Amino acid sequence: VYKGPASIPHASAEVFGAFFLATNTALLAHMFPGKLFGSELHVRKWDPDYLASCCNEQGMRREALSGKKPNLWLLGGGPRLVNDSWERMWWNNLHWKRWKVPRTGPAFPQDMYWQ
Amino acid sequence: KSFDITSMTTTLPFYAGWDESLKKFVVTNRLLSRRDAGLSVNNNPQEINFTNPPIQGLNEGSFLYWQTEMPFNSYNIDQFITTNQSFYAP
Amino acid sequence: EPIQDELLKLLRGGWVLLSNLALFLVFSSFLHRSLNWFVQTELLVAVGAPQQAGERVVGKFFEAIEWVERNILGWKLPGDEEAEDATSKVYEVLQNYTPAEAAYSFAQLKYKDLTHKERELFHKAYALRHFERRDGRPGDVDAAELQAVKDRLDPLEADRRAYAAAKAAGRLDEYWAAPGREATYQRIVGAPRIA
Amino acid sequence: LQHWYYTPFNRLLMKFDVDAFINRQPKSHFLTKNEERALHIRRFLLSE
Amino acid sequence: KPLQRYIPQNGGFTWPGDYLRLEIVEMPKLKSINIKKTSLKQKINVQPV
Amino acid sequence: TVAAGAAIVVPSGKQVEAASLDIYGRPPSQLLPNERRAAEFAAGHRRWKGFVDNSIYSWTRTLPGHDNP
Amino acid sequence: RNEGPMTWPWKLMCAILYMLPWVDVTEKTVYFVERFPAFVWTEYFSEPFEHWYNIHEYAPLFIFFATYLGIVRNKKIPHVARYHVMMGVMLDIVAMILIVTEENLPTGVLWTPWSDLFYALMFWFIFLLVIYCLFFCFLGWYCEIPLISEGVYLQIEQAEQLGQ
Amino acid sequence: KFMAPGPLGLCHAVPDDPSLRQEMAKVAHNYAAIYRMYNFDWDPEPGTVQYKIDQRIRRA
Amino acid sequence: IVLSPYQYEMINYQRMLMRKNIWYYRDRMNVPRGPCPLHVVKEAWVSGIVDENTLFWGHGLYDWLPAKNIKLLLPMVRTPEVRFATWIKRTFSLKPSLNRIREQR
Amino acid sequence: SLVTSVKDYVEITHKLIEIEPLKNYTEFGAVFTYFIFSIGEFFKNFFSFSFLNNIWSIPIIIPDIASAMISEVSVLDGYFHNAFTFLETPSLVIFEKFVIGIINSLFLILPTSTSHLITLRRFVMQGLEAGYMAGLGTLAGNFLWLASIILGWRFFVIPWLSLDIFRYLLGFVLLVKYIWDSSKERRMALEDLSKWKIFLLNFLLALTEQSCIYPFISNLSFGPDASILEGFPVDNYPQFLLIHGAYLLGILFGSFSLLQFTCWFWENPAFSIYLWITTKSSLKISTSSYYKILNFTFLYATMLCAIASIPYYGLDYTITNPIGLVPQDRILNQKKSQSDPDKLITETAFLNLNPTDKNSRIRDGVHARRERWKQRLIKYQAFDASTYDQGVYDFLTIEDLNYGFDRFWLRRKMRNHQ
Amino acid sequence: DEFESDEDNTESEWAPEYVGAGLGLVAEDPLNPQYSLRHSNHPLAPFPGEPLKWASYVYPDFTTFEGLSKQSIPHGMGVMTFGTGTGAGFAMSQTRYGDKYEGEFQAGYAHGLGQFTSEASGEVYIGEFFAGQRHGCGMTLDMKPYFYLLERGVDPVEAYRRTAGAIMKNVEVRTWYRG
Ligand SMILES: CCCCCCCCCCCCCCCCCC(=O)OC[C@H](CO[C@@H]1O[C@H](CO)[C@H](O)[C@H](O)[C@H]1O)OC(=O)CCCCCCCCCCCCCCCCC
Ligand SMILES: CCCCCCCCCCCCCCCCCC(=O)OC[C@H](CO[C@@H]1O[C@H](CO)[C@H](O)[C@H](O)[C@H]1O)OC(=O)CCCCCCCCCCCCCCCCC
Repeated sequence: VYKGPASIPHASAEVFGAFFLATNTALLAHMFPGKLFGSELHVRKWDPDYLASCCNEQGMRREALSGKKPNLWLLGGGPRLVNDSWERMWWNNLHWKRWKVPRTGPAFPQDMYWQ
Repeated sequence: KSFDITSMTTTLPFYAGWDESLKKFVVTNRLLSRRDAGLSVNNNPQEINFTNPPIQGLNEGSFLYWQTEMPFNSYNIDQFITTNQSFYAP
Repeated sequence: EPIQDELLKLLRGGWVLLSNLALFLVFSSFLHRSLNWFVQTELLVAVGAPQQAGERVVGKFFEAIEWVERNILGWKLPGDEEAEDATSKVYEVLQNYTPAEAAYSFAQLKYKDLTHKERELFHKAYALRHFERRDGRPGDVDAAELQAVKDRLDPLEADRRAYAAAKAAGRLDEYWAAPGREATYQRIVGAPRIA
Repeated sequence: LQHWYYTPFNRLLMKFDVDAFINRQPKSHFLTKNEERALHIRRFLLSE
Repeated sequence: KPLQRYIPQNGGFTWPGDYLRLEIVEMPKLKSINIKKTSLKQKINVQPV
Repeated sequence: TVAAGAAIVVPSGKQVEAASLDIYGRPPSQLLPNERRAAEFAAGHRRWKGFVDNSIYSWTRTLPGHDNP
Repeated sequence: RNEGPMTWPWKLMCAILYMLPWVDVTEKTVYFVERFPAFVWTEYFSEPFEHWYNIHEYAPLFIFFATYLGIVRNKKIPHVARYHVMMGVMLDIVAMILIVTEENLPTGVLWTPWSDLFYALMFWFIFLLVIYCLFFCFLGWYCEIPLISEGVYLQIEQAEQLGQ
Repeated sequence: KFMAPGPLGLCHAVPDDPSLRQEMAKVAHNYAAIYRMYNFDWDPEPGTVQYKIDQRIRRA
Repeated sequence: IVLSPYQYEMINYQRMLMRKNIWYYRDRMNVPRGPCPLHVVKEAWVSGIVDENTLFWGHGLYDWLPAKNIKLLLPMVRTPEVRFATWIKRTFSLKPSLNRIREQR
Repeated sequence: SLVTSVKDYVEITHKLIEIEPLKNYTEFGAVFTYFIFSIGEFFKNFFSFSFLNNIWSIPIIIPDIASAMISEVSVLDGYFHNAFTFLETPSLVIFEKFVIGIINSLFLILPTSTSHLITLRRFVMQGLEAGYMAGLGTLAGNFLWLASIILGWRFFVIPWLSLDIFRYLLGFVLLVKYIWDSSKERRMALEDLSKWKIFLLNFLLALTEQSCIYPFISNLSFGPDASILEGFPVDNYPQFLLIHGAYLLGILFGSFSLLQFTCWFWENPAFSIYLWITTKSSLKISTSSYYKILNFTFLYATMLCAIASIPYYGLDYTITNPIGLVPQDRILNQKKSQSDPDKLITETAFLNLNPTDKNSRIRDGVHARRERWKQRLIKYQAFDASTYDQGVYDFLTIEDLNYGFDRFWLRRKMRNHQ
Repeated sequence: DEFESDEDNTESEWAPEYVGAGLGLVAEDPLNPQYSLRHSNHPLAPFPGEPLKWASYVYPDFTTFEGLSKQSIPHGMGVMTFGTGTGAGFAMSQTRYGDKYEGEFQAGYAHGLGQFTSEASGEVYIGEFFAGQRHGCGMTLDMKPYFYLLERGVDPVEAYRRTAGAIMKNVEVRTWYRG
């Protein structure tokens, strides 16, 4: 009947029950797209590349209408000042762009197969 | 009837930028020539020629590093393995 | 209840969780790394030589002792000269043990017009560099004679680069007043240059 | 056992899911065996 | 055998255009003077060039 | 340890000019950023080797030659 | 009765004793990782733990007897560390119950994909319990599992007077 | 947005450069040549190529 | 339509082969457009950027084909939410804009 | 990053061959010297603002025809060539953009995401003012993010989007702290600091990436666009400013009107449905156990919103990408000491494994697990768990690894009696 | 014993068929000639295990390949641009930096129909290739005056008007045996 000193925090059983049911339901919702009352479960609203391309579009359009030469802002970072390779000079933006397909996801199969 | 069965189209993607002769913000499909893309950059009026992005030669250490990544290999290194040399001169 | 107290209590909880998880991962990494040594010691026991495994364990202790003697104190520990000569680096093997015929420069295969001097210049620039040769100092290749050889082969690309340089500056009629440019315009395009 | 693995009582849930899935396509996309043979024949005669 | 794939790779411990040239190779180093010879710990198994 | 090591390692301006002028042909503040760090590292490594040679290795070499295996 | 908090060496020992049920269910990992490749690292993490828990046939019974007779009943050890040790023992018993269940399946069910679903659910349930308890062990807190933790509290307060 | 291949591209304005419209006409011609190899008429009109092909199939 | 068990197993096998596909399409300038997992294809379909006549490529094909002629692509795309949102976008956004751009020019 | 610092160190040691050669790469004095120098410069740059003085932007200059791809330029029957070049170019349009902003703001506030669930929980379990501040938090955060995208403020948007894993961790920390607070069912009245807490929570959740339930309906927009974040064609600078300002004001007006309608609904119509459930329904439930299961349902839904992205990404993208690696990096396959074919880095040796790779558990002397599903393929890692377009098949076919009775029959030693 | 008391000889072990371009075969099924390719490594052979993949490769010499691939080898259709080295079975003296081959690829070789283009010399070849080596009927053009005049800042319509007649008069149509 003795639980503990009550100065050490106790997590309730409802926290584990919610955790257990939520993990199982998340797995089931990922396996069956189209059956969540006709819908599916996404993990984001907008692609970061899509948002950055829209913001660059509006930024260079506003720069051009103000009478200046427009600038493109690069995800990851700008160039390094080196002289040995093109890939070392532009490494940060190249590193952002090389990660495109796993950033988009998902890492699980997109369609259901019955074994 | 025409000589061509299918139409030949330019198949280049588009991008936006500054024109410097029209002095205008422009959508275009004019990309830099493949005869000098990757060899040089111009981030100032002065020009940087890069020192090692295309490999222009090969020894045994760098061949061992890039053995499965090259599009070709020559007889000059493959003389010294007898099965490879038999593939070159059967 | 204040924001500062909540942020500090969150920071302390995150720090203690991350530090204990890192300690568990470091122990698990050691347990993954060292498995082959324990397996070989156990196999040495199980083959029928129980006394030789204790030699392996005390040899690990004596190796730690030898490391402490060699690195901190700096003593000689004789026999180290025979151990130092057993191994070598890649560039030292290139300097000392490889023939010159096992290296090429992509341009001795591309251009048949090359002489022996341009061939060895390309060899020293691109095949075996100054750190891969015995009597090699930096700055062996001139890079101005190399540019002259690279302009002798394929001269029209050099002419194109000279045009682009003259157009970037204001020396365009100084480009056209060179002694061969109007003649090569006449040769390539069958009409004289009107402009 | 390979024949028993594909008996209908063992595949029943699969038969539900595919029946949902294939019914998301337009009805005119379903073809008879004679129709798909005829379309294959027309494809190579059009190449000739 | 599983056959090997000929895809160019990226990354590494070096910037591109270079290889690992302090990597250790089991291959001996001969001094210029030998006297009271014994043996070599690491031998030269393929002696002719 | 970090500050105590950094007292040994971190060089002054004269070492950086000294390490630049022999490795490279040029005086400092005329270099690329990546080739300044090479001169700084060479100066710090020289300081480390000099400290180890004159302050740790001057009195630990009394030759107690034993303890082989 | 020690009412102090956990410190780091008790946390490390409890993490290893929590690795024991993962070792007892790690055969069935392939039936879950095939569907969800992001957890593929769980195929390879427990390999030296599998080696060291099987050095002798009598090793885990020795571990259970040693922990129960030397940690749980010893009142000088803080109560939350004994709680986590008994939680590891209970999770091990739950995994052994699942193993007993899978060895008595009928032969008709065993030759269907229902056995594959059963294997994946075995691994996933034990993995979820282990990850939850390890999180609250690294924090240093009590975590209450339904239908399990009350028996843990009763067993601690029973093992304590297991002397008079 | 005129470059979009779906219904959103049809409701947007093509610029008035003549060479660009020449290029778009050529691309559409190649796409129609790809389309005709996979999609066929149920009841082809007499005087067309598919009618001739179907007459030969029935004769065979 | 009454499907045979042979057809059921063939559909299941094709679904197994196509689970991990990344798609690409061409625009009106014959330029290939970005990496398209299935949810990106659904977003492009709902927005009206692509339709059933757009040229696509994925694994299993040698060349670019219209989407209706690629097997099982349209059943993968046409979720009930996708069909409802495509109808909403076609009826109340694109057709009034098409009539407006026909009258204005 | 860490990998870039390692590359710079290796470049330095390769440079030092011609002056003072090292014994090896991991010599202790050189490694210690470089570690002190690099951590000193890291702290010097961290006391500075490295996101403030660095270069993030470049100008784009179009090559003229002489410098372009010359072999792609063709002349079509004279007078035409295929090197294309085109420019991007009353008060009714201002009112039109205002109305489109109001309709798109109606599209914004559909209850499909994580923040709407928190707002609904504050409306039910707590009072009207708690739900009002939560809704105001989502409104303010959404407006700031949307206005930053529309007006083109890249100095905020692109550096913030570059820190992706930090954004994911911030969302996790906020949701876990909220779940722990909500599981304790604490109940004061309402104070100003506690009013600002819930506003700050929903405001900060608007800046992260959160889960959705009806994403194709929720991303619909009125007009020819894929979203509500795309600009409009304009002819000069004041037309740009007025058109986009009118669209932003329409978004703001519609959002505030919907917030007022939500408050009005939650004052008086809610009690009619509440008494219809609690007195007119034939079901027999107390008023102190209905709230218990309501609290549990809210906890379960927000825990699902916190968990759902964990199977979505692999550990390569979440772990090795912030270290500084690229996909299929060369150091994940680098072996140590030529004659030894084992990987140098055992901490990432699980990444990118083929089914024909050998399994290390079959080494002699190892008392590993029993793996009866692999007993007829014991030398290999005989399963396929591959990702996006990286599948490789060599004498273990796709059908044997993951199809049907071939896969089922290869694993038959799992189902022997023993 | 079927498994241990029998071994295959080196001259009698099964190998995939060589079919070349795949034309002129006897069809087991007259309506489907592709079914006769099933025992070979032809790019249109039905069901070759792993799928054909879209490959984009940059090599260390900056040769690039783009197109279809089989087990990472260029073996269907695509475009190869040449860096400092060589590729597609071409000899080392044939290519320069920035040259291009477009067309059919089998087993890493240029094989079938295609086009070779060089910006540096102006040579264009359209026609047949066998194992990377210019075999069969072909057409050769010299586009050097047009390229030369484009590099010196002449707009393309004026350049074509200056050079088109001399380019058209020098077209060569020939048969090639092996290069
Ligand atoms: C610049 C150098 C590049 C180095 C890159 C380092 C990558 C660092 C990854 C570190 C994470 C790995 C932890 C170390 C694992 C220890 C055990 C190990 O070595 O196993 C080694 C095993 C690999 O196992 C090996 O596999 C081989 C297969 O070819 C053989 O079988 C070998 O026998 C076997 O040893 O790896 C693991 O199982 C990796 C599991 C890692 C996942 C642990 C989950 C915890 C993730 C961290 C939690 C973060 C929480 C949030 C924190 C917020 C802060 C961001
Ligand atoms: C942005 C600032 C962040 C801090 C910067 C930290 C970077 C520290 C630099 C350390 C450099 C370590 C030497 C790397 C040698 C690699 C050379 C190579 O070829 O490898 C090749 C060598 C193997 O190569 C062989 O090794 C043998 C040793 O038995 C030989 O002696 C020779 O080294 C060589 O032949 O690989 C390694 O030894 C494995 C190293 C892989 C891990 C790299 C080091 C990662 C450690 C960094 C952790 C510190 C994190 C602190 C973070 C603080 C910031 C919060």
